[PDB]
Amino acid sequence: GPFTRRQAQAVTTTYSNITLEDDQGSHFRLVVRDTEGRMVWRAWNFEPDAGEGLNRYIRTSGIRTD
Repeated sequence: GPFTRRQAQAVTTTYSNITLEDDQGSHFRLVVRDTEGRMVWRAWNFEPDAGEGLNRYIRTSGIRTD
């Protein structure tokens, strides 16, 4: 479902197309960008299943190795 500040870092360490913004402590959202860095999808942290939408972008491919 949702993630943590630590988890976020790990997913963004993996996918540099992700970005941690709107940081207010525990209130923040990850901005999924494309290869260029265009905003494709930004999802919060405290969302019951934030990972649901994020993983749909990821599709176990991501912009990592691609």
